[PDB]
Amino acid sequence: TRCKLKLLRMERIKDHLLLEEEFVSNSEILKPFEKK
Amino acid sequence: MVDESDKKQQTIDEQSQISPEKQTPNKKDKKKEEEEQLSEEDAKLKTDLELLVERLKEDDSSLYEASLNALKESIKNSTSSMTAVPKPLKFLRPTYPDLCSIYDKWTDPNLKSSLADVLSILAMTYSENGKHDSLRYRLLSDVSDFEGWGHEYIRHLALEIGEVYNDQVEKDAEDETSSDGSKSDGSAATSGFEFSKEDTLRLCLDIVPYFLKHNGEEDAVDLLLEIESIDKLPQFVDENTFQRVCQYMVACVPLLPPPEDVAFLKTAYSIYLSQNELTDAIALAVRLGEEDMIRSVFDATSDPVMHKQLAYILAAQKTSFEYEGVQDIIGNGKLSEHFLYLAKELNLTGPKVPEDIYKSHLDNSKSVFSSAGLDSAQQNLASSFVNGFLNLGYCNDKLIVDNDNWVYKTKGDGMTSAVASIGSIYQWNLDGLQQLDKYLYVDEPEVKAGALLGIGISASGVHDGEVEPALLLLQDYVTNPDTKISSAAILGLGIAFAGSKNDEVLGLLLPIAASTDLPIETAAMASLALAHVFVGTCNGDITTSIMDNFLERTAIELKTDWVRFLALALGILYMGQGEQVDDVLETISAIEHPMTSAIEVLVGSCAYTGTGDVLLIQDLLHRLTPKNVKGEEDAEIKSEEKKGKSSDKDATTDGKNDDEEEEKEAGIVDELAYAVLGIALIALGEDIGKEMSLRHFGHLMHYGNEHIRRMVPLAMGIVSVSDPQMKVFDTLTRFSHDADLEVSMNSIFAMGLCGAGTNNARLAQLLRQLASYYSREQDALFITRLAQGLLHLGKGTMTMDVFNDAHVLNKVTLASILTTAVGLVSPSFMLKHHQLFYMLNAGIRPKFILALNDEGEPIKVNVRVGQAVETVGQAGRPKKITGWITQSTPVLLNHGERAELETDEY
Amino acid sequence: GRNVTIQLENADTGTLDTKSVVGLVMFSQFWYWFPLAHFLSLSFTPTTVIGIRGSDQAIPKFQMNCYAKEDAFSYPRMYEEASGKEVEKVATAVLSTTARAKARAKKTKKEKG
Repeated sequence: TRCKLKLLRMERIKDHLLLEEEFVSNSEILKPFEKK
Repeated sequence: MVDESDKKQQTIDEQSQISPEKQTPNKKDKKKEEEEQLSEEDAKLKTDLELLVERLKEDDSSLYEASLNALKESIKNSTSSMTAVPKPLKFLRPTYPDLCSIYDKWTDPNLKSSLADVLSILAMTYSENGKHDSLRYRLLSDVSDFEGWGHEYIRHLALEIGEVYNDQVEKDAEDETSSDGSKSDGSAATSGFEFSKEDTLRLCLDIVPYFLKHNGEEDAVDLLLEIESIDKLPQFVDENTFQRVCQYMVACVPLLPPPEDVAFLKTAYSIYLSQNELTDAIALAVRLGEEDMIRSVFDATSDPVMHKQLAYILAAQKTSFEYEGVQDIIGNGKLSEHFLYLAKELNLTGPKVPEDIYKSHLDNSKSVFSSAGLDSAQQNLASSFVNGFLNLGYCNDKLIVDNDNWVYKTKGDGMTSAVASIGSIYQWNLDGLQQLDKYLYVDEPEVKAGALLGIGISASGVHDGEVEPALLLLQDYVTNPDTKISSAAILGLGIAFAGSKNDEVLGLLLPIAASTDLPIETAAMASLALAHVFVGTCNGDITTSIMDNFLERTAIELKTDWVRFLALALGILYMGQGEQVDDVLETISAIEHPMTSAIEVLVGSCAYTGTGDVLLIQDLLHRLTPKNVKGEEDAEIKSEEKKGKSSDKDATTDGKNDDEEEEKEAGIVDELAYAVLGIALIALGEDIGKEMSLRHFGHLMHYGNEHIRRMVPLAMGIVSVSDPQMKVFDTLTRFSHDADLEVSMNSIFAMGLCGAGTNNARLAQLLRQLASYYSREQDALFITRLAQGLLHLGKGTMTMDVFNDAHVLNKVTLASILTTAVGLVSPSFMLKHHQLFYMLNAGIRPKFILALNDEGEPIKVNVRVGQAVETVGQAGRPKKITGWITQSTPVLLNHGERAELETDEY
Repeated sequence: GRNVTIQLENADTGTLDTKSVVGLVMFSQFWYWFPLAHFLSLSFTPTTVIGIRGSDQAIPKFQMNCYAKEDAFSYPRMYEEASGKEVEKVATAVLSTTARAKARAKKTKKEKG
């Protein structure tokens, strides 16, 4: 019950954080196109 | 129906099949039509109240839908009634449950939002008279037992949760937040919370922490405090309520900001002290680190029984386990004043008894002279060192050591690391001093430095026995001005007395060698030596170290490595609280350099600890910025750039760890889950992030003390055979080490065979072989875990050698330091009062991976073992007391605690 | 250089400017032979009031009052063109990604703590 609630709070800030990070990280401007 | 002839009490009966609807025109039309009829409605008020009880006897949606048709509209100011100020006020009481019914029990979303406001006023206004208290009370206490009350009482309190949440959501708070539109604190609402809480500690286990956390304040736990202290024995037994407290506090506490995060712990500590069980309470005393608090609990344990019995033994052992040793010194003097025995108590508070129990254990695990390592080149150096690592803890390897051949056969700086590692054979024990002393007098400057470092490593088994002090040996070599000799020696002092505060330690270290006068890297070790002392207890955040960091950093910044040593040291010193680390964060930030900002991030990681709200987000805005600078370009000066980039990567993992240790166990799985996805993201993002991140990832796994120890470590290791960096093997393997011959059985075969095979540089070979051999422990010889004692997520004191040196480039000078790995793990023995070694029986559950244990309540299934056993990280940890055969009660009640057992055997 | 306008006819006498018309017919045809395109040149006529001081044939510097709205007859700008656009666009692309990768997390926790 309660044990389950404690976990919800963490799972919803992990997803959010990741999603935002991801834009940059994947690229969107990084655009490797160097010689290799 | 709504008719103005259904007002009568004649039609109670005829109606009541369908649903009572006598009430409907009785509080609607009569109120409007005449105000003589409000007084008439008062005489009818008694009938109307009993109808509510009848409609809660049979709980069905039909008889709530059907009853109300306009009881919902009419409340007080609907009908423009306010006449005789008393009458409509008493008429709030019947219409209040009415609304609650149509909000939820017949499911309807719109009514939840809209009437959330209406309802909260009605409760606030009438609770001031204290006659809403009385309406609530008759369903709370269930004198008449039915289904109705069980959902009605939930509603009343659902609304209160609404009222305190208004503080959290907006600064406007109070009335001005109209989700309720009723203040969080008044002279009518407060008297409602308390009354509800007393009754509902009995009826529910989970509505009470709901109110606590959404309030997001210590105002919620003050009202609870007084309530719990009333409810503690009479309503339900001391042990059962004690369970309720430990649940409640851990749910509310991770959320809250740093000044109040601590406040919830002071309230919990004080509850625990009051209740008979102080086993939990001693734990809380470690966390705050206030000297005052350890004195209070410790005395509370000793004062009830004026003879040694269970009482003095219990007090002593609880302090012992924390091998910070800060507690031990505090506890001795109370015990020594009584003088039942002076010596046995001092020994048992002190770490002397922890040395002795291990001696018994070794015999079983079997004393080995076993060595691993190969001849020739840079492996000739290795093999020597490796004998040390393999003979973890106290072990007989006396005869191998007795040969001077092997020692003098080492070359270079490797000679230094050889003598230090002989200390690691004799780790956690005085005995084996004699071999080291020999080196200290004879040949090379190199082996003199080595002798001193190793004497450090060995003497760790004391800090409050005060039997062969570290200070006796170690003073003299500070005085010898040769930089190498002095450095080994003043670091040594730091390790041996560890966390313990003693006059001797302060006065040795009062002179520091950290200055611009020796540019030498090895002078930095004074401030690092200080860091041991402070940790494990509330920091002074000593200003001496700040002054010398700055001086040396500005003056020489050509050597990045010098100044990195200084920076991480201040960082380590800071562990244990964040509050005063905020204050000095300003001091450093005043002066600014590209160099300063390496410091900003590191000390910040300690500082902002006390919430994940700020901490987690912040160290990810920082991770983002490097990617952005590079992506733009796509579409002395060198020393500055390098430091910035490397520290940022390091600080990112470190912050995650600080968060997980302090906060609940749900956060460990969760951070780890961010972490793994995160690798792909940083590999994509940059070449430089790819290399560096590996090195810290094995340190994330270990410092975080991850639940899961199966699929993830093995994934990472396989992947980095190919990838650059072999320092990732070192960091990772110390996680793999904590459950011996399990994760590491794999490690040895895979890495140790392939490393030898594909060899194309001996330096790499050295790194791979050293990790792979270390990770294994011959037939489960002593393990080194992060756990300090009762803390298993405890702030490390002698295991932060990994934090220091994973960060900086690998070196031959590093190999010496890395022999330190002190923090051994006690067996679990049932003891009473005669200290009879080994356990009778205890439960361990070795199947743990669950992220839904967060209370701290053991998985009580176990599988029963009769052999004494070391406590295995997250694979052995849950601990139940089993000794019911001779009929016993826990005096020390386990919570998965590392602690040895104590029982009262009848 | 934003100084010419194409005249259809002479507006003062209400009669065809001959040179311009012949320009335009020849301009239209260019599918067949692209350098027919150049005849558009002849239709350009410049537009300016030019005072001549006496019969000396020198231009006086003097000024005239003009009752008009300034904004209307502001001298047309230097354009951004494609070159200027790339620089400015790529600058915006950088910022835009970075923004949202930090803003979303920051705003939620800004207030609550």
